[PDB]
Amino acid sequence: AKQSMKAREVKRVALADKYFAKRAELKAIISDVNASDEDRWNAVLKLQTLPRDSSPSRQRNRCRQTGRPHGFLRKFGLSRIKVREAAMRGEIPGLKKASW
Amino acid sequence: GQKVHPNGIRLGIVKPWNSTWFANTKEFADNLDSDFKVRQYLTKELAKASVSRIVIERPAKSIRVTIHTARPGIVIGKKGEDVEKLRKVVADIAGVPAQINIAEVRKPELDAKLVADSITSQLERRVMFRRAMKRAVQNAMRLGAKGIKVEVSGRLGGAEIARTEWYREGRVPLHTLRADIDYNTSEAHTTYGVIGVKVWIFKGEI
Amino acid sequence: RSLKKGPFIDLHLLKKVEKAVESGDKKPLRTWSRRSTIFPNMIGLTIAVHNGRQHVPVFVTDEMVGHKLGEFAPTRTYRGHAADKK
Amino acid sequence: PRRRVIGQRKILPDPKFGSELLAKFVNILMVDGKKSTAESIVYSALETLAQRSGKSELEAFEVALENVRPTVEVKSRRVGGSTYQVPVEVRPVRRNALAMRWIVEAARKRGDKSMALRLANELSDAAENKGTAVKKREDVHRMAEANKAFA
Amino acid sequence: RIRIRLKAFDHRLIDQATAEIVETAKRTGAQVRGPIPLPTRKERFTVLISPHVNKDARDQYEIRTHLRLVDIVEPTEKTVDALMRLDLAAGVDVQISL
Amino acid sequence: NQYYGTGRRKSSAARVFIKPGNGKIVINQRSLEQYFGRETARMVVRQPLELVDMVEKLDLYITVKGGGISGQAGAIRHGITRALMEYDESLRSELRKAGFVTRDARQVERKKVGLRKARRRPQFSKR
Amino acid sequence: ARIAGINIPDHKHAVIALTSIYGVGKTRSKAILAAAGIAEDVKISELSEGQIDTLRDEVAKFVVEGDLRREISMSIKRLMDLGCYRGLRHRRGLPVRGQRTKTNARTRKGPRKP
RNA sequence: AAGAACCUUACCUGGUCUUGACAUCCACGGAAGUUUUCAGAGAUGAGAAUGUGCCUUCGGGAACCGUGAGACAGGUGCUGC
RNA sequence: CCGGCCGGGAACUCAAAGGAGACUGCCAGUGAUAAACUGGAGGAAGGUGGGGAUGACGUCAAGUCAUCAUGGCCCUUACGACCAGGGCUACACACGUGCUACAAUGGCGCAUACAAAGAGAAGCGACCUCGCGAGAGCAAGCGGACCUCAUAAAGUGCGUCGUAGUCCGGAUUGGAGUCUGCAACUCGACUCCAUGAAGUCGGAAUCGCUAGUAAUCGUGGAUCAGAAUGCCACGGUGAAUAC
Ligand SMILES: [Mg+2]
Ligand SMILES: [Mg+2]
Ligand SMILES: [Mg+2]
Ligand SMILES: [Mg+2]
Repeated sequence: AKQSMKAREVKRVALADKYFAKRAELKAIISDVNASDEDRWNAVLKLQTLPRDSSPSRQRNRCRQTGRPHGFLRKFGLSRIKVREAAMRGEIPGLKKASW
Repeated sequence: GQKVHPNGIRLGIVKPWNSTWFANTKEFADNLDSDFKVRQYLTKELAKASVSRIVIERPAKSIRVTIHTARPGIVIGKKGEDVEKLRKVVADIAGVPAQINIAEVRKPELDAKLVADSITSQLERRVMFRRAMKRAVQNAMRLGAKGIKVEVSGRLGGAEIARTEWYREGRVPLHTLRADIDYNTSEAHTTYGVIGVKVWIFKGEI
Repeated sequence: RSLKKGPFIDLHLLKKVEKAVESGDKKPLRTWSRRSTIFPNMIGLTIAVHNGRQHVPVFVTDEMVGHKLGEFAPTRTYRGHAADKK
Repeated sequence: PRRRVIGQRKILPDPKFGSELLAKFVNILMVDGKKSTAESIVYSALETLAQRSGKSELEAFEVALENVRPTVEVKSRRVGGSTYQVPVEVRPVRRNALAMRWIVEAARKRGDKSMALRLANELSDAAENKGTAVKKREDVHRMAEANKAFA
Repeated sequence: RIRIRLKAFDHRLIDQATAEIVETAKRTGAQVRGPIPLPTRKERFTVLISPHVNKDARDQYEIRTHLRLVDIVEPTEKTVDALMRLDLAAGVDVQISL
Repeated sequence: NQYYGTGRRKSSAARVFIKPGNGKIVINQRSLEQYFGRETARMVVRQPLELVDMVEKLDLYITVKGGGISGQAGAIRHGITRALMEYDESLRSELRKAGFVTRDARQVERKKVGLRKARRRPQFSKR
Repeated sequence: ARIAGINIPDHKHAVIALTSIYGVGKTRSKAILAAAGIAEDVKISELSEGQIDTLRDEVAKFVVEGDLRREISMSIKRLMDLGCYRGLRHRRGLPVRGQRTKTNARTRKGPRKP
């Protein structure tokens, strides 16, 4: 599904985890109730200084096969149809045709 | 365009999974896509080598990959140097440390994948599909496969409209879950566009 | 109604408006940020906000501060509608 | 049912007494799958009409609904292009059930302060043959009788 | 004292696993507290069967992860030595806990 | 010096102990009348024992879990009827003549796909 | 009874009484009546004139009715004139909070004349 | 569509790029990496410090980055008749 | 410290493995004497016990080239690529599928019961403290039959409201906030206060359901930073009728 844009996505995951999760405290510590010093405001300003793609929220969490946005399952990582496909051909352990 | 995948419905009973290993929420996805990439690498690289199916398993952060193939000589190669090189690559993809087993299918003219890839080779070399699939069926009946259904769809020899043919011999009881039936399908990329071919073989009742 | 702590402006707009104030009013500003918030010092400025097709000049008055830039640059065009009586 | 005949169901007896037809009456009351509130309505209504009828409790209820309990009912068969109605003799099992259904509807249509009060007073006047329930029975009865010829 | 808690997908496989570990503790100087079935977790999935519309057609999937608890009481040194490296039976995940 | 039975109905499982001696009945350390005994289906729980002599002869210490009011009630019911193990063959015919021995399996039906409540569908329109 | 702008219904309990004045709902009327000590179940007819004389100043403490209606009008007027988006919609008779204008939201749009 | 604020996004306006964001091949160099300045809506563009790391053919390597040449790459573009 | 809390016990719930058990097996009647049918007993279950998966050959040139794969065909200093803003959320209207109602078998207030299933480590997040509340601070426990989400709601008792556009209804708007997120203007959810519209059971027409079903009550999950009145799933109460 347009490897242009799933290339965009591998880029944005790279950048995103290269900045936040570590330097994310710029909000995570400063922006909480504590010292109410102006320096904190300076901090949020430093939070717009950064590239927008840095934030994780921007991940659309695509398929790891076709890069398909919708129908994704984060337990497996594949869109619903390749879940079905691999499921029936036997590539995913434990999955069974369900009747309870 | 309705019938369920005959492996999938049957997989609980007589068909073990092609992947046997355990994982939790964390690593399930990553070793599953790594699984994908190792499988595509092998089946693409060995496409000529006639591999029947690939069953992989991951005991204790090590991966053991059993290759089921008709022509083991070429995948092992002279003095087994090639199996070593393959093992290096799949160590790279699957994560360290790779292992590999070569298992030989004693009668390749039975199992669905090998008959399928055969007649998709005949079919991509523009033999008449008719006696491609005839040749397949009579071949599987010679060994005494208790049943077979070979079906071919697609353009069929440049005919502008698609059409479907199939030949059923002996028992092929799809609704008997217990019944052991091998199934696969392989596409042929032909000058007129893809033409797919499915094969059901019925090896035994229990 | 949003942002419990800290009114929000994007730094490039607060700096452009800072050095715009200290230099005296001259020309409208070309900002694309609908996302920012009017501040007390911004009043009297004719700064043009992006409506998606072009920039519309809006003259900032102190009566509008707590609001944001966007809603004073209406994006969707409506017109009379089809209706245009029988 | 194209053919198969089914055995009906033993319905659990009312808690206070042993009358199954009363518990059935409860079932025709309840909406919203609520047995306990509508069953409370059954009781409250029954005892608040009891002493005023002068009979003790249940036999006032049978002597009550007996008057709204139809005898012949009219359905439509063998249409001649004008779709005429035929009278037929109603089952003994359907006559009291149909009765109870009619009375419950009667209570709901006109309205009053509470259903127990409403049910009770309308039933009390059903024992007299004032009620719209008994009137409903008679109009049904007239319609059956006016078309007896067809059988 | 120490409890190895083992979980798998197919129980067919898990049986002889817990069995050969319980008896490999038996012949290593027993005093084992026995296997317990505990509950098995059902992961459940409904995926839409077609590549494009007809939402009404869905497909069900289970993942039944079966677990067992063994909880051996007295850890003789040879027992704890025999319960490591002999855990075998590929496809199950056995968790040592002390 | 004790006798037992189980019984269960709709997701609620019962356990019932009957013994000779007094005639009092208790559910979860609390009296029957103040457990569920103030809500309709008053009769259902004591009626199997009413089918024969009730008097002061038999004590019931019973406990249950799961289900709602009536589910529990029936659970207990089936509980006694299979807890009358003493004289069971002699009271067996009476019980089956009047029922109670049947479990009455009859539990909720699964919601299916595309239909909202197990049998109901989303008002089909024809065009 | 006759406190604030109006308040003159009958057969009503105390909070239900005070909800008739514009700008006092159930909870803040309950605040009033818990503030001036009046019991809840008492209809205003049978309460003595003393604690209603307290009721008048107690409800006077909160801004109600007259000035409310005006301040509302002048807020809808402040947007309406200002040029704010929600003003624009107040002005055009559509919804403001962002509701669907496709199909519903004809409570403000009014029942169709065509 | 199992979940359009940005993303998603495939559409529109405007600012930009042309072997290209994405893959292999060649030539010519640099380690990668890290921090920081200005201009700008941001893309980007001009910079400045820092780092210089694992074979030993040492003329060569591994990975990543950078410029040019084409062979190509790319298209959620049309046709489910 | 009256909570299985601690010794203690493996009996029973419960869990999940392996088995038993129901097939016209037995009795009688009917039936071509056959297949089978009817009724009985035993039995937890009776003739397909209930439910699900499983969809023959083919039809609609049905759907999908926008998951993917693919032949042709077209664009190649642009139909390719990156970015900000806008837009998919517009609105005089018409339809479809739902939620909430129009009330007293009810609303509102206090008290009081009784579930199943499921999720969880960039997570669930208790106790305690602050705030009316959405929530905030602190921090334990838990890859979980242990810890958390988690007070089930209808129900039951008592008190009130008294047929009124009402103490029904909660749409609309104003003010003040909170949470997520670089960012809630276009265009989030939730809270508090105020405001309290249409609606008195619905025309022609039309739909689902044969029992734990309909109806009604809540609970969980996927997707997901946030964003369910949708979808999938679980249990509670629980009918009428089939001549
Ligand atoms: Mg592509
Ligand atoms: Mg997202
Ligand atoms: Mg299907
Ligand atoms: Mg639907």
